[PDB]
Amino acid sequence: PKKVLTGVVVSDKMQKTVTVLVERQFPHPLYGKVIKRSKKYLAHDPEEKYKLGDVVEIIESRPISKRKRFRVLRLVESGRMDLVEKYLIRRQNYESLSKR
Amino acid sequence: MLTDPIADMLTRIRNATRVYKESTDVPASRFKEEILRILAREGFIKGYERVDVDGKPYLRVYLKYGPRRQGPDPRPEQVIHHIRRISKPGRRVYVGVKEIPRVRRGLGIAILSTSKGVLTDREARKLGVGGELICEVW
Amino acid sequence: PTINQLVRKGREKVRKKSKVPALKGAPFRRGVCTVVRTVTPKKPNSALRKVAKVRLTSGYEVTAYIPGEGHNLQEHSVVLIRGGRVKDLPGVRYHIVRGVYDAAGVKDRKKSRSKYGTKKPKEA
Amino acid sequence: IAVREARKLFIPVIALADTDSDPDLVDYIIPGNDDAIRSIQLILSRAVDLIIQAR
Amino acid sequence: GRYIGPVCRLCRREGVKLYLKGERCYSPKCAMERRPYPPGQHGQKRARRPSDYAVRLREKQKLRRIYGISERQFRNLFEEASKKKGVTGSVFLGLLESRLDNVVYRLGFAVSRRQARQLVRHGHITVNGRRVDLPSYRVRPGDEIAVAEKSRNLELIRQNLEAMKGRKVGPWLSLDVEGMKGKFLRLPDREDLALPVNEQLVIEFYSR
Amino acid sequence: DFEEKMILIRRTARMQAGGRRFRFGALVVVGDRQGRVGLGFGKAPEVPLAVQKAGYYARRNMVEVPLQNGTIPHEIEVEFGASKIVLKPAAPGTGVIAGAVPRAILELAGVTDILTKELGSRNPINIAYATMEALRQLRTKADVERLRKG
RNA sequence: UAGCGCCGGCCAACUCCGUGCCAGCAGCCGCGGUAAUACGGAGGGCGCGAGCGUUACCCGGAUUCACUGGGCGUAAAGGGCGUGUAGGCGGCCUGGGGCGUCCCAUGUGAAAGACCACGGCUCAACCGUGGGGGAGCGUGGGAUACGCUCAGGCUAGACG
RNA sequence: AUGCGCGCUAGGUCUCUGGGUCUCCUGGGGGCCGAAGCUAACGCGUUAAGCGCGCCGCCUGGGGAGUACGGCCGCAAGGC
Ligand SMILES: [Zn+2]
Repeated sequence: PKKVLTGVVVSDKMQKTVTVLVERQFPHPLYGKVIKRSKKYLAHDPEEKYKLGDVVEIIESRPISKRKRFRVLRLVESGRMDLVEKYLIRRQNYESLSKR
Repeated sequence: MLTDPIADMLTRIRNATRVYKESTDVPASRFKEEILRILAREGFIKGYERVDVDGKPYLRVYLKYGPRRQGPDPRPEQVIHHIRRISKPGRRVYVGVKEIPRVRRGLGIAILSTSKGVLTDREARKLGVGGELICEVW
Repeated sequence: PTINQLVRKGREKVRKKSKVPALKGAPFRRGVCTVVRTVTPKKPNSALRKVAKVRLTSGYEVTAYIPGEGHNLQEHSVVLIRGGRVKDLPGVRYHIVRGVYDAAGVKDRKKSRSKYGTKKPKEA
Repeated sequence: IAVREARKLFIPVIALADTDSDPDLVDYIIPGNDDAIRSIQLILSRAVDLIIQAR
Repeated sequence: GRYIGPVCRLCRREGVKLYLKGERCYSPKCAMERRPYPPGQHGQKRARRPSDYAVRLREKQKLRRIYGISERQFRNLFEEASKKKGVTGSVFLGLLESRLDNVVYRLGFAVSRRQARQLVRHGHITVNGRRVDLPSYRVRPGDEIAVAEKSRNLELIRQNLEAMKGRKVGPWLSLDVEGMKGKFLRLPDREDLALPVNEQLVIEFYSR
Repeated sequence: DFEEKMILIRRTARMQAGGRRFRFGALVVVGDRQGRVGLGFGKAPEVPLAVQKAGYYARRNMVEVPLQNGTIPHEIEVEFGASKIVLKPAAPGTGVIAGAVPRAILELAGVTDILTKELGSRNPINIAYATMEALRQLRTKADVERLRKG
């Protein structure tokens, strides 16, 4: 079977492309505590019918570009903006982490 | 704030036991009462009942001790010597059927929250299921 | 520390440091003796310990020790260095294998011949 | 001190303990007054009479 | 090879009547009947209390010298027994008694374990009608340990087997004296052997 | 009637008006290899008197040990000060795996097979006391049932 | 053919000579300035044995990076103090989902190595033939106690 | 020389500040003795250094050394 992931759209600033943040939980190898991680996947959409703060579902596909290997299957839930601003604030905190 | 109710209940039981009280009160909960019934069945506590305290649901626990000892320090031997909490918030402990611990060569009990209700180690082994490891008592 | 702290930072593994850096991870090095000088022990001990100064096949040049009763170590002797450190002498970290290259086994040993390399004495 | 010594040698302790006493160190306890000579006399007299009768 | 040299010195050092030298250690010459103190210049002085390590080492050495095998072989046998199932001591004692030389000694073909070793090495002994010439050979229950047809007329075996007439062999062994052949029945028990060794000390020694 | 065993002789000194005055202390274990153990610590100006006092103390202070198959019913770990001991049951044919002090104490108990580990501080006196406490804190199936079920 | 190390405590093995802080030994503690079981040689003894020692490296002992299994008043260790972002964690009662979690079947987890059993080299090393075990990850199904999520309520936390 | 928050575990005594039906009960704050308990000990003990939970910050022998190099912040001395 082909791998299927679920995440929230966090970007639409590209032509026929969206950025999906896939969320994963797993127990730590050593300390046993359940650890939560995330990864960003560039997904292909020809219809531009997906927007920011949309919970979508992706599938493994043949390569489209250098970083694109996934297509969008189905919209699950819409308007989940909270995750989007969470990601944006986490990303925006970086400017305050510089040295110079 | 209060982060762990079950750990709180264990600590309350331990503290009341160490001072040889006849009774202790803990805020009421289904999970707590299940743990209490499991403890009572194995004969670790005299009994429990649901009481009402100032318009709030409470569970009153009756503690059990041994006979008054001879010589200096005549305080009775405890029935609950040691009660730890295994799976804590921030580190959950899960065990399979093959990984259910044996406590004090079966002189103690390990209480599991299995898919088929809250069971002891013995019942969990017999039924052949695992779950969150709550506490060990001996 | 908390489990979260251990996840975020973890525990660091302790690193051992070699006490014989001149060997460069070898049991023995062949060197050439330069200076044969006697020196004194640290404090409670008082003697005239014989010490060589050797330049090895490595880039290093370290003080050695000469074990036994008598030696024939010259200012140009080619000798094999060894591990082991002398507690008394402050700076030596190496011994010399007696009877390998230029050095010879200390004469008329009869008890411990594996050390201080000497042939089995012929009895008649 | 006497109570402690009696504990050490497994000798049962009988006491006319009062408010400021420790009940645990006493096996057979008479909760009453240890002052007010009247009470002491009453308890000791009764006990001694029982001892004499029980010979 | 094995230990070659004086014998009853070991009798003295261990301080127990070790039956190593055949018959002389039966007659009043075992060096236990006379001068029973350990050998050496200080053999007859007041000995200090032995250490735990001393006691365990002495026990192990005594047990090993009873059978007279290499320390390496002893270690290997101990490891094999430990890795097996059951009681370590019992299994170890059973395995030590399965040696061909020891079995030959037990049957009475020889007067000593060393003589039995020599007889085995020289090919005088046969197992299941096949020549075996290895002291360390392990036998199994239901094996025929007999003398070769060539060696049957030897004076040594003759006197050995005539002197065994009306003499009771170990319960786990059955001997057909007239047929010059024997049988291995079962692994010997702890109680069967009258060894002056407490194997617990051996286990404790090898534990460290 | 009872076996005696020696742990340590230690010589302590107290200063005086320009001089050193010595005293001897002995740790002694007394048992019968049937389940009774006694440990005594005696201080006396001389070694014989120290040994005698330690023997006396051990004879007075005795503990019953609930053996079965020459081993301990259940595992235990006890901390006495900065020293921790661990005791575990063992299968027959294991031997007493212990340090000098725990081995000596458990030998006179009749214990044949046990696994032990010395943790924290390794003061012989404290280790001995911890071992004694651990032996004092052992329960059988019968005792547990009598406590719980009644 | 019988050798090699060791005999102060760890750690099993003790006397006589030469020696006089010299020659020297040493892994640690340390031993040696005329009565050395510590140096050198003998006799004796202990351990291993066609091997015995030495050096280099790794693990253990080290619970001395501690998840199993540590600590921070005075031993090394509470930030000079607040507010607060990300993150971590989280009251009581019901219901839906089954992501974590648990269970069953199944695919994989090559061979060789590890384990058990039986066999072939006269034994063993070595090898052969069978049988299991196996962390993990797919795939189908089952459970809902505890985490998660969602929906509806409660006032014991918090706020007004 | 004791991070914060919450819960449980005998009391006695002196104070500051409220409320009530005012010899007393009931809250909050600051001291001194001391149950159980804890600690290597001194000692702590309902204002825990006790029994627990969550999060954070630090420790891994003594010197060399809060030094050198590199970086950041200051007019500088200097600070991290
Ligand atoms: Zn003999």
